[PDB]
Formats: sequence, C-alpha cells, structure tokens
Amino acid sequence: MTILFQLALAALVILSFVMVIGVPVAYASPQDWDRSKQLIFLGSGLWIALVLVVGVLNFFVV
Amino acid sequence: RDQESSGFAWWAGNARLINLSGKLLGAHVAHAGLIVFWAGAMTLFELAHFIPEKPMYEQGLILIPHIATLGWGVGPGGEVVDTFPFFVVGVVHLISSAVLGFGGVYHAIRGPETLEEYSSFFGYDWKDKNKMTTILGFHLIVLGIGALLLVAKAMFFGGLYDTWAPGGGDVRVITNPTLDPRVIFGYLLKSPFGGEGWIVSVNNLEDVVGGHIWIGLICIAGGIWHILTTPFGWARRAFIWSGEAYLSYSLGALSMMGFIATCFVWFNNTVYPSEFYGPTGPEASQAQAMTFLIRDQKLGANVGSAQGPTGLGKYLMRSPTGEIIFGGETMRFWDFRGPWLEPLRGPNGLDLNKIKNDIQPWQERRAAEYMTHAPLGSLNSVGGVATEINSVNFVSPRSWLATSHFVLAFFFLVGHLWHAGRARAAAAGFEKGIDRESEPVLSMPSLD
Amino acid sequence: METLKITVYIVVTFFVLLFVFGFLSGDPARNPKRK
Amino acid sequence: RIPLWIVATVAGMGVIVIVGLFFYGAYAGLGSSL
Amino acid sequence: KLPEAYAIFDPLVDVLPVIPVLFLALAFVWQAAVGFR
Amino acid sequence: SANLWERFCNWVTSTDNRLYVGWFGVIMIPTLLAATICFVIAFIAAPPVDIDGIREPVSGSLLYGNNIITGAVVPSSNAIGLHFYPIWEAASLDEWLYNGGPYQLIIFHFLLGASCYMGRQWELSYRLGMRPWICVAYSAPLASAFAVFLIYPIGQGSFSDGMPLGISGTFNFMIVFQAEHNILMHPFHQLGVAGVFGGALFCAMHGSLVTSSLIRETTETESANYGYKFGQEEETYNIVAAHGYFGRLIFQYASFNNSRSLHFFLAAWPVVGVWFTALGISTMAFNLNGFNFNHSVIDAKGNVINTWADIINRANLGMEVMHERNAHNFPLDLA
Amino acid sequence: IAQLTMIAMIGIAGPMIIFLLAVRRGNL
Amino acid sequence: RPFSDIITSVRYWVIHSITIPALFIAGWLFVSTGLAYDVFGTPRPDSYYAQEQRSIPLVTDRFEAKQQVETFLEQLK
Amino acid sequence: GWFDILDDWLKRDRFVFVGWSGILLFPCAYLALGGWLTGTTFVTSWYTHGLASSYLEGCNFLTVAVSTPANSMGHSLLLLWGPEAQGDFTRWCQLGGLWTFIALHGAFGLIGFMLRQFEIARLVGVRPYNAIAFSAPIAVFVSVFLIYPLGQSSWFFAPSFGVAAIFRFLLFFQGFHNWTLNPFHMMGVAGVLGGALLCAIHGATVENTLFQDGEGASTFRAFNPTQAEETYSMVTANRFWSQIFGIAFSNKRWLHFFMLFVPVTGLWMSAIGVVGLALNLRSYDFISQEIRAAEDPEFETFYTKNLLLNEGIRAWMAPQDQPHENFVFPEEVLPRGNAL
Ligand SMILES: CCCCCCCCCCCCCCCCCC(=O)OC[C@H](CO[C@@H]1O[C@H](COC2O[C@H](CO)[C@H](O)[C@H](O)[C@H]2O)[C@H](O)[C@H](O)[C@H]1O)OC(=O)CCCCCCCCCCCCCCCCC
Ligand code: CLA
Ligand code: CLA
Ligand code: CLA
Ligand code: CLA
Ligand SMILES: CC1=C(/C=C/C(C)=C/C=C/C(C)=C/C=C/C=C(C)/C=C/C=C(C)/C=C/C2=C(C)CCCC2(C)C)C(C)(C)CCC1
Ligand SMILES: [Ca+2]
Ligand SMILES: [Fe+2]
Repeated sequence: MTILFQLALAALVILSFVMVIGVPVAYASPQDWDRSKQLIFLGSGLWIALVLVVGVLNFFVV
Repeated sequence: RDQESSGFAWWAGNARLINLSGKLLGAHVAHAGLIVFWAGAMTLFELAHFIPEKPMYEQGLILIPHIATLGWGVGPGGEVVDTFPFFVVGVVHLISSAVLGFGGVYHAIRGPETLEEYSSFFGYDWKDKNKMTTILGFHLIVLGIGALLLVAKAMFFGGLYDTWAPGGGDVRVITNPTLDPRVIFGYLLKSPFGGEGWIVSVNNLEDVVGGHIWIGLICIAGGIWHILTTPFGWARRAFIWSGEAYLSYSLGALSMMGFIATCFVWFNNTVYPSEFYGPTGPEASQAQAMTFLIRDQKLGANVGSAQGPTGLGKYLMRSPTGEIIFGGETMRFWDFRGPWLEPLRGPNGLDLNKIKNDIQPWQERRAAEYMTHAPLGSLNSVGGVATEINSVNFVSPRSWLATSHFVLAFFFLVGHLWHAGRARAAAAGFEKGIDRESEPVLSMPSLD
Repeated sequence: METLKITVYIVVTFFVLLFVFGFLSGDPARNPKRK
Repeated sequence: RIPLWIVATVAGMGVIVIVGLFFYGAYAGLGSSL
Repeated sequence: KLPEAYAIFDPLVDVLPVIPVLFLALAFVWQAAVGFR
Repeated sequence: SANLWERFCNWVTSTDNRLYVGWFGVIMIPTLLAATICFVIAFIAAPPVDIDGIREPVSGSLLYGNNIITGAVVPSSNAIGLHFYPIWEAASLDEWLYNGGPYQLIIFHFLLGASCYMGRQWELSYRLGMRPWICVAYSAPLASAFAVFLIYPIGQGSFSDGMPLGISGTFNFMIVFQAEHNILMHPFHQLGVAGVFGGALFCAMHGSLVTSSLIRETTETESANYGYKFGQEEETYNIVAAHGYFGRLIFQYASFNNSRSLHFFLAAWPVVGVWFTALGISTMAFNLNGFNFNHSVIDAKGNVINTWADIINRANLGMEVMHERNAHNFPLDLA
Repeated sequence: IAQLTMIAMIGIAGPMIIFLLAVRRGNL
Repeated sequence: RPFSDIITSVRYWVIHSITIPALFIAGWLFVSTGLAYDVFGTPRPDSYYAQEQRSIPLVTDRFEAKQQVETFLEQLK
Repeated sequence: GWFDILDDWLKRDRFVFVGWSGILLFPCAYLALGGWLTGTTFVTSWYTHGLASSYLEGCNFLTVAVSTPANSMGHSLLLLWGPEAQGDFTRWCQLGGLWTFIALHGAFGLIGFMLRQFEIARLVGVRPYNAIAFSAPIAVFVSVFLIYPLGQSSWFFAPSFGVAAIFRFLLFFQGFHNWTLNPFHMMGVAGVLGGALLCAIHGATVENTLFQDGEGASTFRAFNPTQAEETYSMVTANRFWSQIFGIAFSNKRWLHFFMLFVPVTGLWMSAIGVVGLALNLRSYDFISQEIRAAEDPEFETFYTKNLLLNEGIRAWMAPQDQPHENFVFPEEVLPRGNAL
C-alpha cells in the first residue's frame, strides 16, 4: 500500500517531467503529432488515472 | 514566418498576437496556468515549512493565512487544528496548472492560429461591439458565481474566521448576511480619510458576506444584460474600440484595485485577521500604550491623571472630538478598534474604571505580543527599527503584501497611461510619427 | 462657516461636471485626422 | 562552431549560480550575524 | 508540514515556487535561439 | 450660436489658445490657483503650527521670524492624523491655522492639479497629432510628490509625517527619514541616485557631444547659435561625427549612432530610476526599510566586528534619539 | 540535503525543449 | 578577429575550458589555504582581539607605525 | 624619425584607441580600479578604523570598502617604500597605503582621460566640449577626495572608497558641517536634479514628436544614420511646450548647450562649497535665529529642529567614528529626547 503509493506518486512525477518536455516538442515539429498524437494521448490519459490513484491512495498512507 | 520582425520588434513580440485570436488564447490559457501553478506550488512550499505551534506571521506565510480566514484547519483563536485543508488546496491548484498549461501550449503552437474560421462562436472581432459586450458578459457571470461561491462557504459549508467572535476569535457560520442596501452600499459613500475609512472600514462578517451576496447578483445581472445588448450611443461616441484600448481600460482597473488592496491588508482587522497575519500598524502602536499603561498602573501609578513631558497625559488623553484615547505619538491611531482592546472602551472611549480593574491577562499578553511584532523590518528581514540588532528574523506579512502590491498597483497605472496613450494615437492614427507631409501643427495659426 | 462648506461644495461640483460632461462630448473626435 | 544562443544561456545560468552562491553565503559566512 | 508520506518530496517542493520565473526567462532563451526576429 | 455648449467645448479644447486650457485643465487651473494662492499667503503670514500634536507650535512663515531658507508651510497636526480638515471643520480660522489646516488645502489641491497637469500633457499631444507618452515621463516626478505628500502619510498614519513645504523643512523630512528607515541602505533609493546622477551625467554627454559636433555656418565673431533657424529641414549637427568621436573614446559598439535609440535611452534612464526612488518612499511608507547589517560580521569568540554599516547606525541613532524631543512617552517608536 | 539535484534538471529542461527543436529544426 | 567568431570557435573553448576553471581553482586555493590572510595582514576570525582585551589595535603614530603594528600582533592579536 | 613612428603607432585606429594620452590613462585607470577591487575583497581596515572592510572578513558589496589611513599618518602620501611602510607590502596594506594608491592613481587617471577626449577630439576634428564638460567631475573628485582632507587633520577624514563608507561621509557632513543648508550644495543639487530633468524631458520630447519614416510600430529602425532631415518635429515640440508650460525651446543649438551648462555648473558649485568645508568655513547657522532662540524659549523653526538632529549625530557617532580621539561619553552626557 505504502510503497505502492510511493510508486504511483513517484512515477507520476517522472511521467510529468517526461510529459512536460514532450508535449512541447510534440506540437513543435509537425514531423507528426499524428503518430505522437497517440503517445501524448496515452500520457495524458495515463496521468489522470495516476492522480486519481495517488488521490484515493493518499487516504490510506496519511 | 507566421509572425516576425515584419510585424513588430522582438521586444514587443506579444503585440504581434493582437490579431490571432487563437494564439492569443494560448497565452491567456498558458498564463492563467502560471497563476494556478504558483498558488498551488507556493502553498505546499509554505506548508512544507509551516510549524503548527508558532504564529503564521512569524513564518513568512501569505497563502495559508488566506485559507485560514475562510475557516480551514483552524479553530479557537486561530489555533491550527488540521493542516490537511492546506495541503489539499495546494495540490489541487498545482494539478489544475498542468491541465491549463496543456491547453495554453496547445492553442499557442498546434491548434488554429486564428479562431474566426475554426468556429465563429469563439473567433472574435475587437471592433465587434457585441461580441465584446457578450464575452465580457460571460466573464461577468463567472465572476458573479464566484462571489456567491464565498457566500456559500460561509453560510453553508463551514463559516469563516471571525476574530470578533463573541467567545473570542473562532470559526463562525454566518447565518444573517446584511442585505440592507442602505447599509451595504453605505460603505461606498464613506470618506476614505481618517475614521470614516470607506470600503476598508468593513468590520464584521455579516456585511462581508451580505455585501458579497449583492455583488454576486448585481454582477451576474450585468452579465446577462451585456449578453443581451450592444453599447448605446454615448457609450460608443465616448470610448475607443480597439485591442489595446480595451486592455488599457482593464489596466487602470487593476491598478485601482491594487491600491485598494494595499490599504486593506494594511488597515483592515476583519478580513485580514491579526491572528494569521500580524498586528496592524495602528494596532501595534496601540498595544505599546496598553502595555505600559498596564505596567506602570501595577507599580501604583494613577493612569487617569498622569502628566507627560508636554503636559498632555502620559497614558490617556483626549482626541479632537472629546473621546478618551491612549496618549503619546499613538494619538494618531485613535481610530484603531480590535477584539483585544474593545472590552476596555466605554461610550466615551477608554473607560478609566475598566482600565483600572477589568484588564484581563489574555489582554496583557495580547498587547505584549502585538507590541513586539509591529510591522517594522528590513529588506534582509531583520525585524525592528533600522537601528536594531540582528537576531529576530521577521518582517510582518502585512508589510510584504502592502509593498509588493503598491509597486504592482503603481506600475500598472503607468501601464494604463502607456497603453491608453497608444490606443488614442493608434485610433486617430499617428502612433508611428507625424506625417512629414501633412504636419498638423503647420496648419495652425501662430500663437507666438 | 456652514455656509462656506456649501459654497465650496457647489463650486467643486460645477467644475467636476464641466469635466465629465466634457470628455463625454465626443472627445475622441477632437484631433488632427481619423475621427 | 558553437551556437551563440547557447553560449549565452549557458554563461548565463553560470552567473546566476555564482551570484546565487554569494546570496547563500549571506546566511552562513562571516557576513552572517550568527 | 508536508504530510508524513510526501516528506521524501520535501526537497522537491523546496524549488517549485521559483519555476514561474523560469518561463519569463525561457522566452529569452528562445528568442536568442531564433535570433531575435 | 452653433450652440453655446457646443462652442464652449470648442474653445476649451481649442488648440489656438496661447496656453492650452484643456479638459483636464478645467480642473487644473482652479486647483492650482488655490494651492498656489494659499501657499504664498501661508509662507508669508501664517502663524505657528502644532505639527506634533503636543501643543508646541512651530512657526515657519516669514513674518514670524523665518527667512527663505528656514521658512516653510508646516504639516497638519498629529492630533488630526489622517482625518480630513477642511476649513469648514474648524470653529474658526484661528483654530485652523494652529492645527496646520493650510497644509492640507495645499497638498490636496496641488496633487490634484499636478495630476491633471499630466492628463493635460496627453490631451494637447492628442489635439496636435503627436505621439503620447511625454506625460508618462512626467509620471515619475509626479509619482514622487505623491509618495512624499500622500503615500508616506497614509502609510505612517498621519499627514503630520508628510514632507513639509519649505527648504529646511525638507532636510528635516530627509534626516529623520534616514534615521527611521535607513534609506541610503535601500535598493530603491540607490536606483534613484543612479537615475539622477546618471541623468545629469547623460544630460551632459548628449549636450556636449551634440553641441561639439555642430556644422559650421557662423562667423568667428558671431554666436555659434545663430547657425540654426527655427523650422529647418535638415539637421544642425553631424551625428555621424559625434558617434565617430564617442565611439573612439570608449569603443564603437558602446556608442549610439541611432538618434532615436539615443533619445529613448536619454528619457528611459532617469524616468525609470526616479520611478524606483518614488516606489522606495512609497514602500518604506509601510516600514519595509533598507538593509540592516548591524553586527553582521562577528569574530571567532562572538565579539562584534564593526563595518561601515555600523558607523552608519550610530549616526542614525543620534537622529532617532533627538528628533521630536518631547513627543515620545514610550520605548519603541511605532509612529 | 542537496535538492540542487532537482533545480539542475528542471533547469536544463527549459533550454532543452527548444534545443531538441534546433536539432529537429522546426517551428521556433 | 570579431569576438563573435572567437566565442564560437571550438578552438577557443578547447583552450578556455582549461584556462578559466584554472584561474578559478587558483584563487579559491588562495583563500582556502589561508595564504591571502598573510599577503594582506587581514585578521582571521580568531585574531581581532587577544582573549581578554576588548580594545582596538589602533595605529597611533606615523613613523613608528609599522613597529607599533608588529607589537599589536604580539599580544596574540 | 622614431617619434613620428611612435606617434603613428599610437594614434592608429584600433578597437580600443590608445593614443599618447593612454600612456598615462591606462596605467593609472587600471591600477585605481585594480587596487579597489583588491582591497574590497582582501585588505582590512582594522589597524586603521577598527573595522572589517573586505569580503575576506565577511563584508558584502555594500559594507565593503578601501578605508582611509590612520589619523596618525596625517597627510602622508604613504608610498609603498616610504618612512611608514618601509618597502614592506603587507604593512602598507594595514596602514591604508591602498587609499593614497587608489586616490593618487585614479587622480592621474582622470587627467589622462580628459586629455584623451582632448586628443581624440583633435584627431576626429570635432570641438572639445566633451572635455570642458568633464572638468566638472574632475573638480568634484579633486575638491572632495583631495582638497577637503588636505584642509582637515589628515586623509582619515576623506571619503573612504566604498558604498556604505560613503553614506557615513554624507551623514557626517550633515551632522558636523550642516552641509544641506549650504548655498553651494543647493546649487549643486539644483543642477544635478535639474540636469536629470533636461535629460528625461528632452528624451521624451523627441521620441513623442517624431516624424513617420517607416511603416512599422517599432520606429527605431526608421532612422537615417546618414543625416538629412530632422528626425523629429522641432516645430511641433516648440508649440507643445509653448502651450503646456508657457515657455519652450526653439534653437536646438541652445537647447543642447543649455544641457551641458546646467549639470556642469551645478557640480562646480557643489565643489566650491566643499573647498570651503575644508577650512570648516561652513554654512552651519543663521545668527539672527540663534539669538532669538536663546532669549525666547518658545521660538521654533524647522531650522532649530535640524540643529538638534545634528547634535545627536555628532554625540552618538563621534566615538566609533573618530577612534584616535579615545572618546568616552558617559550615558548621562548623551543628548536624548524623552523615552527614546
Ligand atoms: C534606468 C535604468 C534602471 C534599471 C533599474 C534596474 C533595477 C533592477 C533591480 C534589481 C533587483 C532589485 C533587488 C532587490 C533585492 C532585495 C534583496 C534582499 O532583500 O536581500 C536580503 C538578503 C539578506 O542579507 C542577509 O540578512 C541576514 C539576516 O537577517 C536576519 O538573520 C539573522 C540570523 O542570521 C537574525 O534572525 C536577524 O534578526 C534577521 O533579520 C544576515 O544579516 C546576513 O548576514 C545578510 O547577509 O540580501 C543580501 O545578502 C544582499 C547582498 C546585496 C547586494 C545588493 C545590491 C542591491 C542592489 C544594487 C543595485 C546597484 C544599482 C546600480 C544601478 C546603476 C544604474 C541603474
Ligand atoms: C508569459 C507568457 C507568454 C506566452 C503565453 C507567449 C506566447 C506566444 N508568443 Mg511571446 N514573449 C513573452 C511571453 C509570452 N509569450 C516575453 C516575456 C517575450 C520577450 C522576451 C516574448 C516575445 C515574443 C516574440 C518576439 C514572438 C512571440 C510569439 C509568441 C507566440 C509564439 C508561437 C510559437 O512559435 O512558440 C514557440 C515555442 C516553443 C518552441 C516552446 C514553447 C514551450 C512553452 C509553450 C511551454 C513550456 C512549458 C512546458 C514545457 C509545457 C508542458 C505542458 C504540460 C501540460 C504537458 C505565442 C502565442 C511570436 C508570435 O508573434 O507568434 C504569432 C513572436 O514572433 N513572443
Ligand atoms: C479558456 C478558454 C478556452 C476556450 C474558449 C477553448 C475553446 C476551444 N477549445 Mg480548448 N482548452 C483549454 C481552454 C479553452 N478552450 C484548456 C485549458 C485545455 C487543456 C486541456 C484545452 C484543450 C483543448 C483540446 C485538446 C482541444 C480544444 C479544442 C477547442 C475548441 C473546441 C470546439 C468547442 O467548442 O469544443 C469545446 C468542448 C466542450 C465544451 C465539451 C467539454 C465537456 C466536458 C468534458 C467539460 C466541460 C467543461 C466546463 C467545466 C463546463 C461548464 C458547464 C456549466 C453549466 C457549469 C474550442 C475553440 C479542440 C480543437 O482543436 O478545436 C478546434 C481540441 O481538440 N481545447
Ligand atoms: C505577480 C505575482 C502576483 C502574486 C503572487 C500575487 C498574489 C496575491 N495577490 Mg495580487 N496582484 C498582482 C500580482 C500578484 N499578486 C497584480 C499585477 C495586481 C494588480 C494591481 C494585484 C492585485 C491584487 C489585489 C487587489 C489583491 C491581491 C491579492 C493577492 C493575494 C490573494 C490571495 C488569493 O486568494 O488570490 C485571488 C484568487 C482568485 C481571484 C480566485 C477566485 C476563487 C473563488 C472563485 C473561490 C474561493 C473558494 C470559495 C470561497 C470556497 C467555496 C467552497 C464551496 C463548496 C462552498 C495573493 C497573495 C488580494 C489580497 O488578499 O491582498 C492582501 C487582494 O485584495 N492582488
Ligand atoms: C496587465 C496586462 C498587460 C499586458 C497584456 C501587456 C501587454 C503588452 N505590453 Mg505592456 N505594460 C503593462 C501591462 C500589460 N502589458 C504595465 C503595467 C506597464 C508599465 C511598466 C506596461 C508597459 C509596457 C511598455 C513600455 C511596452 C509594453 C508593451 C507591451 C506589448 C509587448 C509585447 C512583448 O513582447 O512584451 C514582452 C516584454 C518584455 C520583454 C519587457 C522586458 C522586461 C524586463 C526589463 C524585466 C522583466 C522583470 C521580471 C518580471 C523580474 C525578474 C528580473 C530578473 C533579472 C531578476 C504587449 C502587447 C510594448 C509594446 O510594444 O506595446 C504596444 C512596450 O514597448 N508594455
Ligand atoms: C546570456 C544571455 C541571456 C541568458 C539567458 C539564460 C541563461 C536563460 C536561462 C533560462 C533557463 C535556465 C530557463 C529554464 C526554464 C525552465 C522551465 C520553464 C521549467 C518548467 C518546469 C516544469 C513545469 C516542471 C515540472 C515538474 C517537475 C520537474 C518535478 C515536480 C513536479 C512538476 C510536475 C511540477 C539572454 C537570452 C537574456 C540574452 C542576452 C545573453
Ligand atoms: Ca523542506
Ligand atoms: Fe537631443
């Protein structure tokens, strides 16, 4: 539960760091954002579940 | 390039977006992200350093005290009970910053560079008196709902921190908002000088809550009215209709609100509880008088008849209209009112009998606390007078807030003048120079 | 003394009206070109 | 060659770092008060 | 007091506040890269 | 009559008036005449003012023992604080002159008018087809009068703490300020002197460079000034020769060749610097003072090793400890 | 202790997201 | 040679990546080795006063000044 | 002849023009700047003023400084190899040799620089009004950092090189010389203050009175580096001010000469005032005022008030500001108002 929480919360940080540097260069070079429109979508969708994971999961650790 | 030097100069870059609704939206959506980001990211910074058993004002906090006022995580006398509401408000914002930031970045580098075509509902025309009056109308409602979002938290969801609390400062549920217009709007007809203080003289939560009820409605009402209308005639023959001109008007508006805010945090006791922020400027000078009238009185001195160097009254003297006030340079703050000091006031001001035997210990230490926490300090945060020694690292939150906002408020008034001056020359059309050919001055008679 | 207050008040109103009803009078109009 | 805009943003952060070290030194050094 | 669990992020949260400033800064890294057009 | 009011508005706004009485002017001209007329009478004949509210009148007018250098119009009483004190608020003038009533009548009308004076510096520029912004340069000196005559008093809780209207009275405002705020040790004041020093500096630079690179068109025994006619087409100095010299004094890229960029800098510098100085006084009006490095450097045992910052504190204490002799009754100066 | 580790990365991040664009050359 | 060109030449950095930090580490050591204190007669945190004394080592006469200064260092100042 | 070859070389148009003048300017100018930067970070003022004065001791950019020599030194030039330091370097440092070093060097450096202007002017063939102007700053430096202390007991009372170390020079002058009340200091400020006005006012008048010579908003590019027409409407400017202020220029040649005059005259006056403060011939009091204040205890002006501020400054500062006087002022002798 705890490590499980620190995983979700900690991974959620690296995804953000990755997501943050990503989306930019994404819409940036139109070399796609059609193939990456796929990547970004998964990052975005993923992120939300994560927040919800850490959200609900918070009430069990603290 | 979509927009380069053959638009505007680099350092005026953002003016190249004056006519690209879409991108000009990314900016506003990306920016609004930075504010949430800050609000969120700062709260957690504050909480990360926050020490429960210690005054908030002694910790350089300015957001946690904003939450505390709305009745959150605090209780009797501003005692911090649960730090959760703080952590919450902080993280939530921080998250929403990512959501907004997404949209901003998106609308500014991928999505449509203009809106008018990718949807005529959102696209807009500056000179479109109706689109303008309407979008303005939408926002006038969003803000109106917000004003009620407060009225709700106070009347239904928990309350607010009322320092004037009968049993002594405490979170209280307002269930009797002053709705009497005669009173509510009375405030606007109040002098802004000593005594009558205008808006900043609000001193009880009923009026605060009550007044917000009026604003919420009055506000949404105008939101609908603009949705359903166009500027009349004068409204049109009076203003300038352009992208800059509109900005300017909103610039002068913030400036003014910036000055009003500076005075609120500096003077007001109610919506800015001295329990979370520090004691007010006047409140602290008052407390010194309290402290020493209290001390010396214990040493056997008759405060009522004590004569000071000038023959005016070491501890108590009279104001210009006859009321009994504290003496000393503190005669200038005789307009200070405060929970801790009120029980000593009579129908004629400070009552010599109560002062003589009704002073309570909690008051003595309140006066002492506030006396030693006046809003005096240095840039490098060394609490006290400029000649003081290093040791007590402190600068009242009320000083920080007040200065920061006077600077911002000011520069914005310059911003106003600047963008308004540009708009008027832009309109008539000479903001780029005098027509070498038709030089106006040259067609006017010599005054010599 | 209560009079002077009245007078002063009147006097300041005059000018303040003259001021508002002034810029109201289509001030943008007044200038070299575009109006 | 080395792109100018990079020479700058690098030499730049480089200064905020040294000048920032000075600001830290103000709450620890001898110029402290503790 | 960063709830017990998140304590591991205390240090992280210590720098978050300053980020906004960075953006105003970046805008300059950019223009420099794009040769002040 | 094309319509009286229609006409009135055409006159007021007329750009053919010797002095452009504008719309802002309609407020300016009267307020400024009151401020000026009340001042001149005050400064010459007003009687002593109990500035510190401690019944210890300070006479500051010529007829009551003052000379131009010492004389001044004294600030309203401290007994009054921030309260509004219009003549119609006094049992009599005798009472009004004693509590420093004239001071408010003056500062309020002046600040009012000096603002409109700004509003006017815009209007005329508009009626003449010239770019605005000049009025924005004047926002700096104005923003100062405001800081020194209103912000500081609001902040400090009394108009009696506003800068007096007189030479020596001003030095008083300064010397005391320094003691209570240690302004010399504040970033904003420093930026202020940079702007003022700099201004005067640059003012001299430009002035000389230009005047020294003027195209000859005058006799050996004829004022070099005549070499210019009001309403010329071409320039009167070799801005390329100017830049040629100045570029060699220091080094080329560190010299202006664009008259427009030169003049922007010329205006930008002082105005920006004074803006900060005005924000300094407006900021120290809420007690956020200058850096306090008292007893910072201490030795290995704990002894206090003085710096010039300390020698400055002593001079400040002297001021603190002696100003307002009889006005204090308690330990801390919180007002 | 030394969360300077943090800053550092989020610091070279800003310039990175434009540099990679200087490489993939496009849209600056 | 136009600064721009030089500040960009890989030769430049190849040279200064060595030279610059060189100078830096040198000055650093200048302070960190206590050498600077002796080059400038500047007191170390433990050398302003003698343990007990609270008086200042004020130089009081020009000509026999150097001599007087030396004696001030004597009282373990 | 080698001379003309030496010349040839010097007057060669480089990036940083050398010239004959440089033979004096650069050696000094660099030494002055160098000595400051050195002392600021390394040399102390303990043996001199009982003060920590360098980064090495803990001072920050505001509190650091190259403090004057002891009062014992008197007006000694304090040469590295003179009777004081005796060739020794470290001692020199501790006796404040670095002050007369920076002082005297920088002094020659201002001579060299003005000469430069004069030399470069001549070559480029322009009038030397840039040199005339620079006389003003020389006068200030000369009267304040040299003439002044030359009239006092020693270099010790000259302004020490440093930020804060200069603020005390200001406070001192108020407190001891009541300098703000001096007719010459006033003219001084009227000029610097008035000069920083012409600067700002003229600049804005130009930028907002410009003709349109481009189609852009950023009108900077629209400028003809190669003369021709006036870039701003001198005729419009005249009418503007003539209607808002009542008075207005109308002869750029005069408007610009005026700009040289105002601040250079101001600084010259502020200098004379100080040349007088050297002999302590100050503008301290108004006798008629003092006489009435003596006989009549209820007479009070903003002037009398000030003089009391001075008494406090002198009494509370003198002790740690003039160490060589071994001042001891018992608590009971210290002037103080009530409570404070
Ligand atoms: C026309 C063009 C105009 C262009 C205008 C441009 C304007 C640009 C403005 C830029 C920046 C404004 C910055 C404001 C900074 C405020 C810094 C501050 O509050 O900082 C606070 C800190 C704290 O200092 C520390 O303060 C500390 C202690 O406080 C305390 O700590 C103690 C325990 O340690 C006790 O607890 C005690 O009670 C408590 O108060 C300790 O004393 C330390 O020893 C001490 O070092 O600042 C320090 O260290 C500071 C070291 C500072 C050096 C500062 C220089 C500042 C400005 C220089 C300007 C030059 C301008 C030239 C202009 C030319 C032309 C325009
Ligand atoms: C503070 C907010 C702000 C915003 C929102 C903008 C926005 C914009 N600017 Mg300005 N600008 C600013 C400040 C700002 N600017 C400042 C301070 C200056 C002076 C230094 C300028 C000078 C300037 C010029 C000279 C120009 C612009 C232009 C533009 C547009 C450029 C489009 C482009 O090609 O982007 C390029 C962007 C990138 C390569 C990377 C950007 C990364 C940003 C968006 C996000 C960083 C956060 C993070 C990594 C994202 C993660 C989000 C998460 C949810 C996943 C755009 C609408 C141009 C224009 O007029 O276009 C029509 C133009 O020519 N700007
Ligand atoms: C702040 C103002 C703002 C505005 C005016 C717009 C406007 C628009 N957006 Mg953006 N957007 C914003 C912020 C904004 N957006 C932010 C912060 C983000 C980051 C997530 C985005 C991300 C985004 C994407 C990824 C896309 C758009 C698209 C579009 C366009 C869609 C067409 C449409 O009308 O559907 C807008 C859609 C809805 C209204 C339905 C949403 C329903 C649910 C999920 C949310 C309802 C939100 C709100 C709480 C409702 C209040 C109801 C009230 C009764 C209380 C439209 C022009 C699309 C586009 O490219 O168009 C050309 C597109 O693909 N937007
Ligand atoms: C550049 C940085 C900057 C920063 C960091 C700040 C920061 C701050 N400013 Mg400030 N300001 C700035 C620039 C800045 N400002 C500028 C340029 C101006 C123009 C001059 C101003 C003008 C200004 C004014 C006039 C005021 C502030 C105030 C404040 C503080 C407001 C706290 C708050 O809640 O936000 C504001 C938040 C919102 C508008 C969001 C609306 C939220 C509503 C809808 C809901 C609230 C929740 C509800 C009650 C709960 C209900 C729950 C339900 C289930 C019942 C805050 C410290 C205020 C203050 O308290 O000063 C002491 C104040 O009065 N500022
Ligand atoms: C409230 C909203 C607001 C908005 C939306 C704008 C928007 C705009 N302004 Mg404006 N302005 C405002 C308020 C506002 N302003 C105020 C209050 C002032 C008074 C100072 C001004 C004064 C002003 C001027 C003088 C100018 C503009 C201009 C512009 C346009 C600039 C385009 C650009 O690339 O700017 C990006 C801006 C910059 C790169 C400025 C450089 C700022 C540097 C010096 C400091 C940054 C300080 C930082 C916050 C602190 C940390 C510093 C660090 C060293 C420690 C743009 C349309 C320009 C224009 O062409 O207008 C038509 C222009 O010349 N503005
Ligand atoms: C020399 C020079 C210069 C310089 C500059 C510089 C040096 C800059 C820098 C800059 C920088 C250096 C920047 C940066 C930026 C950054 C940013 C903008 C960021 C952001 C971020 C974020 C958003 C993140 C996220 C996160 C994380 C990481 C973790 C936790 C959580 C979160 C998720 C929040 C200029 C141009 C002026 C010009 C002249 C020259
Ligand atoms: Ca932490
Ligand atoms: Fe000029």
